[PDB]
Amino acid sequence: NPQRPPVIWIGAQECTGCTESLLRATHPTVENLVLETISLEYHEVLSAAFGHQVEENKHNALEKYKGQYVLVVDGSIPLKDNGIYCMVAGEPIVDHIRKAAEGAAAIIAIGSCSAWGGVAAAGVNPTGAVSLQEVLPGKTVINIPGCPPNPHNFLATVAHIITYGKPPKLDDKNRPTFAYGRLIHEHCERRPHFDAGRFAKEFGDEGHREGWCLYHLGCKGPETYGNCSTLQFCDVGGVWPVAIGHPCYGCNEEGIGFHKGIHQLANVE
Amino acid sequence: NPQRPPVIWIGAQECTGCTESLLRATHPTVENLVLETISLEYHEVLSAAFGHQVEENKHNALEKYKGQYVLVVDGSIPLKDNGIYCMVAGEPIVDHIRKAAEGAAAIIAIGSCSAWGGVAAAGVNPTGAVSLQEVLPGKTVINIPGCPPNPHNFLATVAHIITYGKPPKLDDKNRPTFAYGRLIHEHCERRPHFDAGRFAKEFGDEGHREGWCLYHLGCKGPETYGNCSTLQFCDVGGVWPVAIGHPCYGCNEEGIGFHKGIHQLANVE
Amino acid sequence: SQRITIDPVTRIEGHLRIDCEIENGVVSKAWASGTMWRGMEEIVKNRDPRDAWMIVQRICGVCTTTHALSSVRAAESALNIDVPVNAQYIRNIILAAHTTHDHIVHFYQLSALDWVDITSALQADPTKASEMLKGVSTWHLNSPEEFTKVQNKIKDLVASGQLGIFANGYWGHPAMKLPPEVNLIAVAHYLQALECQRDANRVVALLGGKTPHIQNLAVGGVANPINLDGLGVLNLERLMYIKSFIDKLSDFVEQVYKVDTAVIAAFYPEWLTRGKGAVNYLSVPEFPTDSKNGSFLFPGGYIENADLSSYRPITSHSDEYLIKGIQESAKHSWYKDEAPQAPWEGTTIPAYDGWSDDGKYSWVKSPTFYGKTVEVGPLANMLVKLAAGRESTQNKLNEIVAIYQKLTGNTLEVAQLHSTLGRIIGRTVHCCELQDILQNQYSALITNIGKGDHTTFVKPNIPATGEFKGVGFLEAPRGMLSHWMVIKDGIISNYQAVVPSTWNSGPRNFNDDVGPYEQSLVGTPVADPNKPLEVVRTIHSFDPCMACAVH
Amino acid sequence: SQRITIDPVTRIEGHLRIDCEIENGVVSKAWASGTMWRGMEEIVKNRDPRDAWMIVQRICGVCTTTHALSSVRAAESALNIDVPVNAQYIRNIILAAHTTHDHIVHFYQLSALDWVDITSALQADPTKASEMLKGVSTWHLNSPEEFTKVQNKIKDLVASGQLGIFANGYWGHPAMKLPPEVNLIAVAHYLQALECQRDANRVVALLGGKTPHIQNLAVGGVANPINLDGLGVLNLERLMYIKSFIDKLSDFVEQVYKVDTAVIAAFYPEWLTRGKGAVNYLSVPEFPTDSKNGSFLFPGGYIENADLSSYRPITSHSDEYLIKGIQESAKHSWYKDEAPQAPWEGTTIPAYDGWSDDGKYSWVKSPTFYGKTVEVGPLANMLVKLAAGRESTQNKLNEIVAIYQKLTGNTLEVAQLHSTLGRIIGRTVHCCELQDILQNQYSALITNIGKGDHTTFVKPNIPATGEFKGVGFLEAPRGMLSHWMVIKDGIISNYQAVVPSTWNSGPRNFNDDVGPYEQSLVGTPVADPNKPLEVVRTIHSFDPCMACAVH
Ligand code: SF4
Ligand code: SF4
Ligand code: SF4
Ligand code: SF4
Ligand code: FCO
Ligand code: FCO
Ligand code: F3S
Ligand code: F3S
Ligand SMILES: [Mg+2]
Ligand SMILES: [Mg+2]
Ligand SMILES: [Mg+2]
Ligand SMILES: [Mg+2]
Ligand SMILES: [Mg+2]
Ligand code: NI
Ligand code: NI
Repeated sequence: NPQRPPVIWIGAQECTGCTESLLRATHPTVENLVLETISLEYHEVLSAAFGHQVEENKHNALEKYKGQYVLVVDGSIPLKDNGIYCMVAGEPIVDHIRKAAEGAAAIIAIGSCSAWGGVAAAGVNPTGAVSLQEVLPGKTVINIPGCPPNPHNFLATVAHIITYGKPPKLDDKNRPTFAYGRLIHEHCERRPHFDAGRFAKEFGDEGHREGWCLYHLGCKGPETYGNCSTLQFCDVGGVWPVAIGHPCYGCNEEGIGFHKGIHQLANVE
Repeated sequence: NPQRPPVIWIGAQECTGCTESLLRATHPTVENLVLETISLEYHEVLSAAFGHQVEENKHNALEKYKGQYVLVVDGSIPLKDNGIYCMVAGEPIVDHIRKAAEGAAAIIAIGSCSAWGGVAAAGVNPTGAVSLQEVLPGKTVINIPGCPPNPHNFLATVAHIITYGKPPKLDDKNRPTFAYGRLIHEHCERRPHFDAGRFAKEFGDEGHREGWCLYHLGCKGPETYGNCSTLQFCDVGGVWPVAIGHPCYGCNEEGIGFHKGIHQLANVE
Repeated sequence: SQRITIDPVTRIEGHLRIDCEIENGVVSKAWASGTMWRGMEEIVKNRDPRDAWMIVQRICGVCTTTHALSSVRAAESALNIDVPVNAQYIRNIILAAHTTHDHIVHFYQLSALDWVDITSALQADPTKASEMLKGVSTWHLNSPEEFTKVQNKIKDLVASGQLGIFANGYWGHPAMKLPPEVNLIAVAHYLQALECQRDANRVVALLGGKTPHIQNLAVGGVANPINLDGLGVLNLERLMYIKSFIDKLSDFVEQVYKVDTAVIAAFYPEWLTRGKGAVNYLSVPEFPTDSKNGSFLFPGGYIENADLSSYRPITSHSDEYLIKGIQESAKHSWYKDEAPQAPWEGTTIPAYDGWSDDGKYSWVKSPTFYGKTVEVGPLANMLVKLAAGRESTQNKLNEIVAIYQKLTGNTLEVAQLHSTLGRIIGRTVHCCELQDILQNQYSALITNIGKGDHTTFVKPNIPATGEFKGVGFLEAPRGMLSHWMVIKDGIISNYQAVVPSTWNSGPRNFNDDVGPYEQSLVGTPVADPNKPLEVVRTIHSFDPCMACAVH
Repeated sequence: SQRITIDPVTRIEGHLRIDCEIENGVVSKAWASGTMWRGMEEIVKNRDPRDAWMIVQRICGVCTTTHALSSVRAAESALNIDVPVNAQYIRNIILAAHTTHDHIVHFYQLSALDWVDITSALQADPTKASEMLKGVSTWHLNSPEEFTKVQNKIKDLVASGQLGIFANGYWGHPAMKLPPEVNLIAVAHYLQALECQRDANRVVALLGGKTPHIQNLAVGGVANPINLDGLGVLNLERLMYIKSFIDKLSDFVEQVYKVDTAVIAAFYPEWLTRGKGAVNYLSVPEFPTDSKNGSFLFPGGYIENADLSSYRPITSHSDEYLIKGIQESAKHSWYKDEAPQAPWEGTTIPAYDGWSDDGKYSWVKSPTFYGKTVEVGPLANMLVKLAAGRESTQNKLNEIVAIYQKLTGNTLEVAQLHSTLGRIIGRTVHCCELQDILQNQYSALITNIGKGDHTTFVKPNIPATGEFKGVGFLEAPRGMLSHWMVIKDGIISNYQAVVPSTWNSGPRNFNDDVGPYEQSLVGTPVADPNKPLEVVRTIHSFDPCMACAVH
């Protein structure tokens, strides 16, 4: 019955989808994550304590595990109007995040919102939402983008920190290479169809119903880094957007997802 | 508690791997197959009865379900020396098969051995092994090749018969198009690497360790029809030979698997 | 009085603050506050109508699928598109399987620790615990051996000194009433629930392309390519795999979640007599099955002043009485325009000026239906079905009541459903009835494909001039959802989401009337004002989602 | 007096005929016959040594993996290749996980219906059945509710009139001795076993690329690319997935299969006094862990005349004493050359001439070790480990014996293990100890990758001239396996497989001595010569595989 590595999870402008990804995980399952792999010292979605009790839990953990915990943040951080678009216990979330970051052993931005602003920072950006990295300029933030990522993109990052004592290898956006090191289109099983000019033109057409390439439906695989075509989702086999019949939207990738229209064509290298 | 569709399974020169594929299935699991989906009226690997009692079961079922049962055969059928290379209850297996075929509603060759002779008919073919279609020239045999196939290539064929009352659509080798309608190389996720000239040259080399194309290791994907890259195996996600690091050997395809060396290069169309 | 704040309220989705005035240990007045805003309505504006669903689905990842489906329905409403029946079956299976996961997680992972004391579970006799369930459940994982294994996992966690999500919980609070044995039962079921919800989401994933955040919709139908004989598309093998997961849900739902709902009610009978949030209730019909966006499997309607006998049925998502009644006010919200607005003419102009008890105190708007406050969600949904005389709903409620009667000797009347426990019961009934929805729609899909209909998508045209309006309704896990889209010159000129937690959590309205959360808390006893578990019990019964409420 | 034939023997792999003379109600003499041949040794001849393993793996799909591993080890022997340690860890994990699946399916799907009466299970009291296992097992799926569900599935099958694989079983036979309750326990476990074996094969699949028939080996190591940071290769996420399945096997193995083994022994104690096949036993060491094809986790050895105290250890797969002892004869087999042949000089020339009691009656060859008949497989394996004083094996056997003691008040001595039930026990012990092999080798692999070793493959060279002889040993589920390869002028000039079921099932030998199956049956009581269940009980204990025996 050894001690487990501590984790503090703070949600900013988050839809909760990134936490929810954990409920689909199988290696580890969320119950084994929290009972065996880590000690989840703060997570407002699951914690028994509320209010003043859960704020006491955070302070006690920040002290007990100073220099030792992994800080995880989902959601963007809104800077407009002095932080008031996300207030918890009467204070701007950016202040909670900066405080928790001071004592962190490692810091992870789970999801596109915390990794690069994501949907919440799109369009006119009503709240001046920014990334975790932007609010922590002095820290190396590990970015695990996707909306939400496959949960094991996160869990295997945490396991590498635990098991081998350092972060996994990262690209120049501080994304783990095992998950984000290649364009989806450079490892997509519909590339033969692309190459042959075999394209779906509309959902339900004959090419679509033969599993042909979705480029002409707006697939963003050519300009999105990720592992969606290989790792896929939910561990049942065969399940990712393109395999189900819908183009990649680029949700991993800044300037693609939530910026380009679904049916807008990608640039191809 | 309704009546279930009867199935007669006869093994010829089989290794039992085609039956064993069922023990990996999930939709249905083998227990749900035999309790809910079908009535498995004869299968020597699982039947309680042996000897005289099991031959009683076979004769009873052939009479009771004349015109109604699905006949399944795994293994090749040896014709050399008048059938004596496979003798069950003192008689050549070819005779047992021909008798059962007389009253079958549908006939399925599961695995490369029954579909086209497979490994048992390779090389000098010591036993004069042939396919099920060869011993049943006046019958339509549905071929489900692979060594062994994904069990759902078989199970969804049987389900189509039960649910919609006819076989699934078949190609010109009587293989179901949902599983065998396309070359593996025409739906392979490593096609981008093939296209870019990014190739593993030896197991363990840098290209291999980045998941590059296995053409130069002998991948037979370019000349093998199958669903190995999409449906894959075991329903865990991401598991087929190429994904694990080894070329396709062409085990589905006559003249490829068991004929060409592992490292012999495929012709590309 | 004494003034307390609960901030953050945990075991919800999103960011909630609840304040209460307490007089002599009884809540006299409450404030609900959504404390985070993104402006998702403004973010989606000025785009192609086809793009909205991918963007607004990100309003929430707990109730994933819901905003995606409401958004396409809204565009289809505006454009006058009839969705192919195969697309409806697929949408329906996704929503029902999603909602199964959602409700299970709400009862166990979000709510159970309001009612369940893990310290007490360590004192339980696992054999006595198993014996308590004889003749009450046929679940196969209620053995003393299962319960001992669970007990040992808790023991090990407590012994580690790293309690994590369980640290500083309300163990030994005077409002914790379960015996040790029932606490252990509930913890065992909490862990088992995680497998059931995982199977529910495998259904969702196989049609949606993943979850969270499905990716198989379109304005005009779905992106799934139906071809029984096609490689790499939605063929019979894939459908069989979907069915394998559908079939795994029922036993836990019926023999565990349904049973635990009755068991909790049996030990907490005072919670049948508090937590009434409203006297008016609204639900929309759901699960369309024809070729013209109707023929719903579940009925909708409007109940006024708790009178089921005179309710108004709603059978169409184009019902003009429903559409015309809905308004929202920002009088007590941090937006500029305060008068009630119909959503097609809605604005969302931020005007944060800090907290005031009598002024603005929330990012949630205040919805009304013809000027009245209304509760939405599973209580509304159940009551409307009962008012409709839906036998399936009556029968399911009766099964919960029969277990409760066996444990207590007492029945439950409809009057007692207007309560914290009634709301929880409504949610369980919903989860149970959804399993028949799944069987029904899977069978419908297989049958329809068998007839030769493989159609899934009708390609829209969007006029490049003119101005036109649509609304997409959906009966979400937390209640009636509506997305309101105005298209002008081919692009979105207004987008307004009126979300179920908006109805329930919204602050005092234009007439200073009190909405369901705030109303529900009046009368709540608070044994310990530092640890107001009783407040959180009632709030959690509404299944708050504040990303949803505020967007 | 009379002569019977059992043909086909079912609930084995492949095609077996057993004949017996019965005198005074007891088997006096038996014949074992493999009735199918393919010529796999001839099919692989004249090919590149590197191709053999993919071809000869198809000797058997029940013991998939084994012939693939033996084949690469044989080529590596001939070529003098030292396999990378990471490749050893991967090969080991595969073999251990495969064998877990294999043994579970043998005990349940292949063997239990010799000892278990499904008709009698319908008469069981599920509560009494569950109560019987208190203090015998901690398994979490032994509740009355589980057992009732199982009983109802049996009920429904029988009621349908379509018994399928259960039709015309030996229900009510006088040699069926379990009480109704224990029948029902066994059938519940039969179904539960299928989940555990599926999990075991998920381990195999993630390293092998599929199962049946793995595709990750090479002469020189494995094809898995180790790269913790690589997309699409064997990275930390994939390793974590493997581990999640390894961890799911132990509870069923320890709390169900191990316990059931003791339960069957307790109800059938006379089966500890019959079914002795040999007085000599052979196993090879297995699971190498060094960089030089050695340092095995499991020991091997040779026992002569049942004397454990003077056994000869075997610690190397290059042991010349082991190599030089092995020969095969075809005097009573359907091949032309009859004198004992060392496998490097073996021929396989078919010479079918029909059945003769005193002549040729099988496609199985007759192996000897220095001229003696030998039993291989789990009984050999266990006895060798006991002779080696392996504490893990002692301890695991003792656990089984302690359950037997609690149930019967009697103990078990090593003398009683030379029996049908002893053989079964050896298999169970093996399966149990393999779970520690899996944990050990997973950890070893993680640790080694962490030290910066990602090597998996050493490319071979094969001289174009010269003659090179290699042998690959493997301790397979059914016993010692050996593949014998001769390379001449760059290609395979001879290939001979000597397979564990060859040892056990082979017919009378050059000196007309009787092999294990045939020996084991002498003395078998047969109550009903038309339904010789007792014969099949002893034959099943050896876990026959006739595609293996004959190839
Ligand atoms: S990344 Fe996507 S799923 Fe995660 S918080 Fe942002 S919107 Fe939600
Ligand atoms: S465009 Fe999309 S579907 Fe087509 S090959 Fe590229 S990533 Fe695959
Ligand atoms: S096809 Fe392959 S797995 Fe099936 S019987 Fe033939 S050799 Fe065995
Ligand atoms: S050669 Fe093989 S690995 Fe390469 S793209 Fe073709 S099928 Fe895929
Ligand atoms: N259910 C749900 Fe989410 C909320 N409130 C929406 O719609
Ligand atoms: N185990 C196994 Fe198969 C046999 N006999 C081999 O080797
Ligand atoms: S939309 Fe996102 S989930 Fe993958 S397929 Fe494209 S990066
Ligand atoms: S060897 Fe066979 S299993 Fe598929 S990957 Fe190639 S056809
Ligand atoms: Mg690393
Ligand atoms: Mg068809
Ligand atoms: Mg709104
Ligand atoms: Mg080298
Ligand atoms: Mg041989
Ligand atoms: Ni929500
Ligand atoms: Ni075998």
